[PDB]
Amino acid sequence: MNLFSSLTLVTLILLTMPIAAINFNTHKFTNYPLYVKTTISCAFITSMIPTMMFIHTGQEMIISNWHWLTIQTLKLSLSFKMDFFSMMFVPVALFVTWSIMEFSMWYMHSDPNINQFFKYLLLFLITMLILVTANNLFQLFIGWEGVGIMSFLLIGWWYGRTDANTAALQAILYNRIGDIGFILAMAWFLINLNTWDLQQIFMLNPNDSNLPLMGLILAATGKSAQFGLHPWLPSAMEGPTPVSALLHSSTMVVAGIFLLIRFYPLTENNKFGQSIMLCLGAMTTLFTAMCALTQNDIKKIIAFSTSSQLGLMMVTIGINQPHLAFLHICTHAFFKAMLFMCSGSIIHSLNDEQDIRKMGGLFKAMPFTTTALIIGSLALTGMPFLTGFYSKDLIIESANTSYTNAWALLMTLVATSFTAIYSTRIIFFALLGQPRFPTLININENNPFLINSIKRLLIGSLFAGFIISNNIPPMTIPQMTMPHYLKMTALTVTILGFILALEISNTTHYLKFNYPSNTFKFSNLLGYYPTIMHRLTPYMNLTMSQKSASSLLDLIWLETILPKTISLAQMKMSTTITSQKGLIKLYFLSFLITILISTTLLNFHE
Amino acid sequence: MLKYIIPTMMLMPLTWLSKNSMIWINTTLHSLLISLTSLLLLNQFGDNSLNFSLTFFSDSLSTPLLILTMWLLPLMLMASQHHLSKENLARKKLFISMLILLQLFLIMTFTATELIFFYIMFEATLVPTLIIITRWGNQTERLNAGLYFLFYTLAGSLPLLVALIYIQNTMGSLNFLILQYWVQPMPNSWSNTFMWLACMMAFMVKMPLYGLHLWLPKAHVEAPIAGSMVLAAILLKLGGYGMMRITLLLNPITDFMAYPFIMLSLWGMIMTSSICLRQTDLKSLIAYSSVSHMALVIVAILIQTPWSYMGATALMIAHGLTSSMLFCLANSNYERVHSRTMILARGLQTLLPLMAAWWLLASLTNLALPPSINLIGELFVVMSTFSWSNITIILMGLNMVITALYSLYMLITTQRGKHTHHINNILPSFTRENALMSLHMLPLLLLSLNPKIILGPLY
Amino acid sequence: AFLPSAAYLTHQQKVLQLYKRALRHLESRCVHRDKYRYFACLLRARFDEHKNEKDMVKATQLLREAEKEFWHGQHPQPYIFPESPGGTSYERYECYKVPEWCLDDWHPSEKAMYPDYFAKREQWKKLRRESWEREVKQLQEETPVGGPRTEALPPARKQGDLPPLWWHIVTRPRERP
Amino acid sequence: SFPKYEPSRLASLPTTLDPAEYDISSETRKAQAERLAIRSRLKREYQLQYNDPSRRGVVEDPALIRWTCARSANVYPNFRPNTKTSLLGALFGIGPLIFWYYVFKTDRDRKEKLIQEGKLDRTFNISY
Amino acid sequence: ITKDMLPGPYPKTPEERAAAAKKYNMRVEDYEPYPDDGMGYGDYPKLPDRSQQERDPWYDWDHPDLRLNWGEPMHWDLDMYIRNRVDTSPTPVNWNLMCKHLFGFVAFMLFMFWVGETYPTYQPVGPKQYPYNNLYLERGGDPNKEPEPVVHYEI
Amino acid sequence: SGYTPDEKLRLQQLRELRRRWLKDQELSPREPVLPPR
Ligand SMILES: CCCCCCCCCCCCCCCCCC(=O)OC[C@H](COP(=O)([O-])OC[C@H](O)COP(=O)([O-])OC[C@H](COC(=O)CCCCCCCCCCCCCCCCC)OC(=O)CCCCCCCCCCCCCCCCC)OC(=O)CCCCCCCCCCCCCCCCC
Ligand SMILES: CCCCCCCCCCCCCCCCCC(=O)OC[C@H](COP(=O)([O-])OCC[N+](C)(C)C)OC(=O)CCCCCCCCCCCCCCCCC
Ligand SMILES: CCCCCCCCCCCCCCCCCC(=O)OC[C@H](COP(=O)([O-])OCC[N+](C)(C)C)OC(=O)CCCCCCCCCCCCCCCCC
Ligand SMILES: CCCCCCCCCCCCCCCCCC(=O)OC[C@H](COP(=O)(O)OCCN)OC(=O)CCCCCCCCCCCCCCCCC
Repeated sequence: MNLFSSLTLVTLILLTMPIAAINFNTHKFTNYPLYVKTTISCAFITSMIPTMMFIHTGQEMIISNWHWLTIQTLKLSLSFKMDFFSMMFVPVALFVTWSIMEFSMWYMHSDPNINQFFKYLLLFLITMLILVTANNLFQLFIGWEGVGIMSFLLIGWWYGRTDANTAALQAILYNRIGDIGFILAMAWFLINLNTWDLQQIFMLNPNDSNLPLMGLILAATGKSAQFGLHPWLPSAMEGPTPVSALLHSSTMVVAGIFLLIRFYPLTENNKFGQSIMLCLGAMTTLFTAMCALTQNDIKKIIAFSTSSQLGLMMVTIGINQPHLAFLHICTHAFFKAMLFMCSGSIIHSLNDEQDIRKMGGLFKAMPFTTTALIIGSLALTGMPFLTGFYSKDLIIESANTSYTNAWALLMTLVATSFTAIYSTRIIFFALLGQPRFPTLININENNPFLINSIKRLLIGSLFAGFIISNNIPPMTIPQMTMPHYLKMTALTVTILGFILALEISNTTHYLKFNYPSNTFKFSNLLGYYPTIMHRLTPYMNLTMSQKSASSLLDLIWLETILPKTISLAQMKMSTTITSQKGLIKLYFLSFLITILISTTLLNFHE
Repeated sequence: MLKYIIPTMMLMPLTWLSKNSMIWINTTLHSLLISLTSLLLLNQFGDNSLNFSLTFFSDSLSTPLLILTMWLLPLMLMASQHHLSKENLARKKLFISMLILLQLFLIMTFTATELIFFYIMFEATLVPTLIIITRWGNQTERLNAGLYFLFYTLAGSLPLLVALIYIQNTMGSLNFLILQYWVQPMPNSWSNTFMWLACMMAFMVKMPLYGLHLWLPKAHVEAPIAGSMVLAAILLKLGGYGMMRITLLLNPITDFMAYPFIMLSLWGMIMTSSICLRQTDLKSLIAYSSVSHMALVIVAILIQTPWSYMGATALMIAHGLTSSMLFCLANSNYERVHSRTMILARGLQTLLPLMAAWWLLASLTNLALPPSINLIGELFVVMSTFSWSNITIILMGLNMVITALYSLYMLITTQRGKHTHHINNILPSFTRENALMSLHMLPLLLLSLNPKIILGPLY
Repeated sequence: AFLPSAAYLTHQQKVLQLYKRALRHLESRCVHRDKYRYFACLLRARFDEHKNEKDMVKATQLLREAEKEFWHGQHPQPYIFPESPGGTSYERYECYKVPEWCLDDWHPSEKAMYPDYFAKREQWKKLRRESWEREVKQLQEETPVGGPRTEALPPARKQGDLPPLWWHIVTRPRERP
Repeated sequence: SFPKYEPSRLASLPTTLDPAEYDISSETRKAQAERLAIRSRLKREYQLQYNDPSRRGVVEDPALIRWTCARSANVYPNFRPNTKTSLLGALFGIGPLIFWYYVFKTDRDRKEKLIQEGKLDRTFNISY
Repeated sequence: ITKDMLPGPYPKTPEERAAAAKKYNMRVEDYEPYPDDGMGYGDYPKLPDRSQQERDPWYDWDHPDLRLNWGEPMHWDLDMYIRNRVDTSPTPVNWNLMCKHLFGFVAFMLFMFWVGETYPTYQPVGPKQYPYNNLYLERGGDPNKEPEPVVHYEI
Repeated sequence: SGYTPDEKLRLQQLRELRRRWLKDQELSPREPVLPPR
């Protein structure tokens, strides 16, 4: 007990110490990014011990160490839930963040505000581990809004750029729309169960949990870029490459998925919520992987890749397999962070070029980036016995062999083929073929920061699926008996995707020119949704906000009814009183009329 | 409460007998000492309110408003000493006297044991505010704004006088402590309907209610910075304080008299946030944000659950600090570009990085970032309005989305993008300005550590 | 249409802008360099066919339906250069383009850190404030009545005189500060 | 032939497809020359003040002050209460208030009827 | 700034229209005000309702972030048509065709999720069987009551 | 056609002044002159 809780809190306090260091500074640092990278490496080391002694026994505890507030029956405490989810996500996120920061010491080197960048990146890590370790909804909301605000600050990093500010405000918009449902869930649990703690939620175990689970699905739609609230994540590639690699691939965008996995004892008892999650996840993994097929910016292709994998995670939550979904989070982190790091290595080596149509021939000019990008693409598509296999193969073999929405399953398999298609699109245009970049070759991947940072996630992408799948305990009963066309579904559909896209990419060398079909313009313009809605909804909101609200109500009508009409009425009565002609005859004639009215008409003499 | 009234009156000879270069430093120092002394009011008990005399008492509602009021005076002196630097010495002492006198009225407004003393002090707070706006306001519209500020409040409050003297003749007393035990139910009649309106409409104007808020984006804009600070931080909260006192007497008629005003405020928090999305004046954007935040406090008082009162008093204190800091940031740019147009000075993070950090933190507290007491008050009001009706979560969430939108739109517009080329008098941030920003923000962040002293009488 | 020097676009300029847009969008459609080179020679032939056209009405009509051709056959996400508007690195470094007058507001302890730079800056500021009145009276004697017709600026004519309105063109920030 | 581009309010017509761009007539040449002359005179008037060594302040734009005074301070003197403004002030002013009033009144009457019948499950509700 | 440089009421005579067109620094023939329906525009020009994104990004603007010049009459909704906000630029696909394809795709996907919900897939198995009367005490059953015996047999 | 002779002369003079400015933007070998730590 004493070792587990101590190293648990020492991990988080160790991560907060460089924030005190960057705030209590006078000098220019002796390499503060090296200090934060060393701190996160040592925090990974510190977090490995409670993980090992969870793998030994299954040891879990709650650390409710600080009573913060008591609202008459709601004792709010700083409470840390050290369960399977925290024990398997904290070292994965620390290992990935350690590799992202050693990548960042190379990528963000010429930036004169590199200390602010590492401060912001560590603040994201602190808020994310506040999110994933929280035991009540208030502290989880703190980590939730914290990763939202650090998402803002890291998307709009180059704040002179209009598109960065626009994409950051977009991300805040979609995440606050998800926060509507998050606060709906908090309100429901407080009113109907008198708690925000997960323990009383799980022990009271409500049956009419349709509405709070709808709120949690809305929160995960906002946070994990599901359909309807998806377009902030491809816009979120406007920030720097380590921002994308850490936050918007592996660590931040799995938080809504982590929220719905965190409420697995309530989603396991609600078939309506499982069907909603299944249809939403299949919709997302179809639509975003369909958008990724005809994109040209490499970071957009990998952002639609990670939103397709988030749709797949929402699918496997929807089939009552939450631990497979969390395994796929911890699996997806390694190779998707490494895919963004390889793409950023290409971007730096080709002088800030992010377009795959100006690449090629990097199979030999960038051999290590090529090796790791091929390995990450194979782990993304579900090559056998890499890290992506031990999650994605089980997700497909469990979504097939279950009482399932059949259209959701069929769109899941079409998405599985599309993953292979856009992965070999990345490999074809970025690596293979002939060079299309400009003529001054400054290709160089010879920094040990870059080599080591890709190397550790490369060892992760080779072995982490095997290691984690053999170290996690059984939490469900795995379906291991199925017919052979149904066992071989994912591999056959992935090979058909590779063959189909080999045909597609080899028909790009032919001397034919074809006008683009409507399916090409649909898939290339993001399914028209960031074009239609981002023009139409701000139009109807801001025209209303000016014309109705600012002008017509609160400069015209609410000013007209009470103050202006009363002022004009008292003005007019003032002019009727004092428009006398100064004639004594008329004043005494009015006095006579007064006395006549008082006698005859008002009976004041009676 | 006399140990706070007497030093505030002794600030008058302290500001009139000071040396001509010492009249800011002495008033700042001794008002900081009064603000240090204000913490003795935290002697609160779970059963009894801290009842001083026949005239003064302080429960856990009036105590945070008192500490915020006594804390606001040195910060108003710091904010207002740069643009009144070239002023006459006598007019400078008159400005400081109006600030000290407004604090003197407020600290015995919140502690008024008897309600007509509350009314006299409550309407006494108009006169120094009116003199500050119409005398040391900058543009032409300050006279019209003083007219609107005076004649909405008195139009609302002169029925309140007749209502309170009626309660004095009926119950025999307007002592709030006696009326905690002699309160009778107020049944349904037209007489009691207009009783409810006469007791509530003055405070609805002071909050302000949506539809009656038209005094506010002219009084808060056309005031100087000390006027804007006190109007945003204390003088809107006089209305919520009076509501939380006077709704003791208005039961059970409030349970159906509240519906039109709950509709007005639940729709006004949407409409005024939408107005904030399309403001060209930065100071007016902060004014309509204040209307949008006080709409929730109106809903929380009118639904009168304990969670709603706790969230309303937390949101009143949090909004006082946040809106005062937003007006001070707006003044820090107005003292450089000499225009309140928000689109004029752009890209200011490239020029003033630490001042842009203060902009970031005040915009984060404006959007209710947890665990700030902004989010605590916001969240408790949302809990209580959800328990009121489950469909109010749509309006509360849509308000939170638009609130985040105009907060970060304000931040991006003033601080981000390419800087304005033809503006070259952007000085570095003075130590006075950064100290003002930190003395707003650091108590607002430290109150997240121990938030129980701002959750009212029924924490 | 919209130019600082001219009031309009000529027909020849519209044809050249169409030809450049068509080659760029074709290069977006025709990613590989040999295939783009083939179809770009075909497009050069399609522009060289109606090249020696002396009927301005016929050339205007061919230009208009060629714009309809280009609009029907444009790439939806064309290749944009990174520092080109729309590109992924456009206006990225504008947050590092601090203007020159911000050096005037430095404390003297950090002006003492760069003595030769500020000592060499004072002669630039001196040169500008002696050039200013001469370049103002240069502009007012050359500009006709009713104000200038175009946004073109005249160069310096004497020796020793600097070109008029030169300061915020010369002392603009770099592209990679 | 080719599908004609149909312009919308939020997707305008391109310059390359607009039929009025290709005008060579002398009235369009004089209009564009006069617009270039106005823009050039305003450009000169700006950048004479902008390049001044003696100026240290704000080159004030009267167009910006004119825009803000149109947006706020001149709206009500240019207002006439007529059919269009009164119907838009009644529809957009008291319409949503009446709407949310009947919505929340219906919902709360339903909730109170279920509570006083013991039908609304209120077992663990003690925070309110 | 002074009185005759501020906006005024709606122009009715052509010399008032010419004075207003001189005031807003633009041609008399290009000056159109908003129509006098009393909404409160005065003499302010109705500019052609374009976003600032459509402005020439290569032209040397006086405000390069805004793509706007000094002295140029601003649009009424200039705060709305900034490049951080509503874009009106010409789209490669028509607006109505975009709306039809997006609405048809979303409606078809929702209709097919409803069909697949109505016709779900499954596996040719029975229900999962559990000991101890379908786990009566494990599922929170009270021990004072006795459940009906749920007996499962070998096959 | 290309530039006018006035435009080429102005670009030449602005180019010379710009290159003088950018050459003056270099550091000295003694700069930054630091205070003693
Ligand atoms: C009673 C004892 C209490 C002791 C502990 C105190 C607790 C916190 C108090 C307040 C802390 C913030 C104040 C400093 C920041 C503001 C000024 C600033 O910009 O400085 C930068 C400057 C260093 O930057 P620089 O590069 O030199 O210049 C600035 C740059 O130009 C440009 O700047 P920049 O943009 O690069 O950097 C700004 C950066 C920008 O980053 C952000 O804005 C991101 C922040 C939001 C997202 C992440 C946080 C989300 C919430 C989670 C954390 C809270 C809960 C955690 C618990 C677990 C979960 C329940 O912000 C920060 O780094 C702030 C770090 C701390 C964040 C706290 C939350 C602020 C967010 C808004 C409110 C949120 C809710 C309230 C939370 C209250 C918690 C107590 O800092 C300093 O020099 C420090 C000066 C001294 C600060 C003292 C603070 C305490 C004073 C209290 C006095 C009385 C009590 C005695 C105790 C004293 C202890 C020291
Ligand atoms: C580098 C500085 C560190 C300290 C170095 C010097 C000391 C050396 C080491 C010895 C440690 C100090 C002695 C022991 C510590 C004190 C023990 C003790 O009983 O303390 C009393 C208590 C313990 O709790 P408690 O339950 O006894 O008291 C709470 C108080 N009442 C009951 C009145 C409500 O307080 C602390 O320990 C304070 C530390 C808090 C740590 C967490 C801070 C969170 C910051 C964010 C706030 C907002 C969160 C909001 C959301 C929360 C979730 C809903
Ligand atoms: C912000 C501007 C608007 C402010 C609005 C303020 C509230 C609106 C309603 C105010 C009504 C007047 C005060 C009522 C005090 C009630 C005291 C009392 O005992 O009531 C019960 C008494 C009952 O009579 P009684 O007390 O003699 O009898 C004993 C009680 N019974 C009947 C049971 C035996 O009510 C009245 O006598 C009349 C109350 C209504 C008075 C209507 C006249 C005023 C109309 C509205 C004017 C609003 C402001 C207009 C101007 C705005 C600026 C230009
Ligand atoms: C289980 C349920 C699942 C349900 C899923 C679906 C639910 C939601 C349905 C869609 C609603 C949200 C989407 C519409 C608004 C999108 C706004 C946005 O993203 O704006 C971005 C836009 C710029 O974007 P872009 O065009 O990409 O920029 C490229 C470079 N110029 O930026 C701008 O133009 C700036 C805009 C600033 C002002 C924003 C005004 C609009 C605010 C909308 C509020 C919506 C509130 C919804 C409340 C719901 C309550 C239940």
